[PDB]
This record gives sequence, C-alpha cells and structure tokens, in this order.
Amino acid sequence: QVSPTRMNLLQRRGQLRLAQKGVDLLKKKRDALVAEFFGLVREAMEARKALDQAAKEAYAALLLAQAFDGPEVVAGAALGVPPLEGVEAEVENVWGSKVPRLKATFPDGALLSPVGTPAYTLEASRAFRRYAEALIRVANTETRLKKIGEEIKKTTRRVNALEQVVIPGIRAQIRFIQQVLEQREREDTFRLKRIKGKIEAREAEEEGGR
Amino acid sequence: RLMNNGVGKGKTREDHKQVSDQLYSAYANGVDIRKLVAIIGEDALTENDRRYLQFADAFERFFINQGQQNRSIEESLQIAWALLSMLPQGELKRISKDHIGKYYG
Repeated sequence: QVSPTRMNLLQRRGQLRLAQKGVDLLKKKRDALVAEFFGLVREAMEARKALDQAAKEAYAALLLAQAFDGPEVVAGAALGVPPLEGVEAEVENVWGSKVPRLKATFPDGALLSPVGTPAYTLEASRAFRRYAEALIRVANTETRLKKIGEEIKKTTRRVNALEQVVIPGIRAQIRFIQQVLEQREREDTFRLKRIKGKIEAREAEEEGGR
Repeated sequence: RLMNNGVGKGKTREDHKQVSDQLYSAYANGVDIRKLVAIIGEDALTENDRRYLQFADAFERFFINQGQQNRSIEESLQIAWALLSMLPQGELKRISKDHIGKYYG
C-alpha cells in the first residue's frame, strides 16, 4: 500500500487518469491492426488461389511427363538435379519484430548439360519453379498474417487485463485514501468542538464563582 | 460454519456434506478456468477443462437459476447428482464410492 496523504490521493488520481487514457490508446492501436489484418487477408487468399492455379498446371505437367516417358527417366533426372540451396530468410523488422521473409538463390538457367534427351522434364521443371515462386509468396504472406494476428491477440489481452485489473485496483486505493482522510478530518473537527466547549466553559463557569 | 452439524444421517441424506464439497470444488475449478480462458484463447487446453466449462454453465443455468419454484432438499440433491453425472468417476476424488454407486445416474 501507500500511506495516505493528500499528495498520494492526487498521485493516484493521476495514475488512474493515465491508465484511462492508455486503454483508449491501445483500442486505437488495435483498430489500426484490425485494418491491416483485413488488408492482408484478401492478399493472402489471392496468392493462395494463384498458388492453386499454378499447382494444377505443375501437377498436370508432372503426371503427363512421367506418363508419356517412363518413371525411371524422370527419377534419375530428379536425382540428378542440384539441390538449389542457400535459400534463406532475411529481415522484415516492423512493430519492433523481425519476421523472416524468404528468398531463394535459384541455380536455374545452368541446365544439366542442356542438350537434354527428354522433352517434358524441362517444361515441368519450369512449371515447378513457378510453383516454388508462388509457394514462397504464400509463405512470406502467411507468416506475416500470423504475426499480426498474434499481436492483435496480445494487445487485446493486454487491454482487457489492464482495464479489468488496474482500473478497479486504483479505484480501491483512491476510495481507501478518501475514507481515511475524511476520518482524520472528522477527528480534527471533533477536537475543535471540544476546545470550543473548553473556551465557553472557561468564560461561563468563572462568571458566577469568578 | 456449522453446516457440519446440520448435515448427516438422520438429519438429511447421508452424503450431503460430501455432495456440497464436490459441487464447490468442481464449480470453483470451473470458474477458475473461465478466469484462465479470459487470458489465452479457447484451444490451448485439455478436455476435462471443457468438461468443467460445460459443468459451470449447466450449474449456473440449472442449480441456481431455479426461478421461484419450490425445490425441496430431495429434489435439490437430485439436481445436484444430475449435474454431477457429467463427470467421470475417476475425477470425483473426494466422496465415498458407495454414494457413487447408489447415485450418479
């Protein structure tokens, strides 16, 4: 607690006023994050649908390419392709939070001895590179949407916690301080009536006896 | 304080203190976990959690919200057992299993 004086009553009124402004401030912040969440959700479903269309393209090409030729030719080809490594994730520092966006390295044009005897492996491989394009676009949109959603959840539980805990706690402290200060005021205005009784008794008792 | 002297055999049913004990324990854990769900979302939790959630809602709707009908002590213990009938017998960790046997249906 705090020992109640007239100073701490105004200090707790100031702390209450700051928390009552902070609740509305964080509600405005939550509104801005809602606006940006409904911004990103349609872009995420758009990129998801484009990923679906390129998925239909790449899967039809892969089935037809292993179909007209053998399975063993595309098997040895796929076990021959370099592993396309060095793909990594760099910074998107925003809201003070680095989210990793993804970019690749793509050794693509250096074909494996580009005099190639199968004719549907390379078109399928270009289709799957388009597939990887749309996949990393959906990836670095999806993780950003997840981060903004969890930050909305953080702000919302902080608003509800801060309001429904440390508004009534400070109200309880302020009511306690006002009750005890009024009690001290009542004691002192009893002492004033007692000393006025002493003054009038001193003027009146020694009137007769003198 | 002295509900301990009002309950008992030859005064009421023979399980009244244990039934009120179990109702208070389960409803206190239910309102505890509504306080917990008031922070984090409604998925990162277990199953008997959800069982206590439905128990607390059915409790506040059936046991307390009686309107102004005249419930007895007998019908009130019957409502108590019909509300305790949504918990497994391995979770009523307090009361004696004879009163589990004759009741809980």
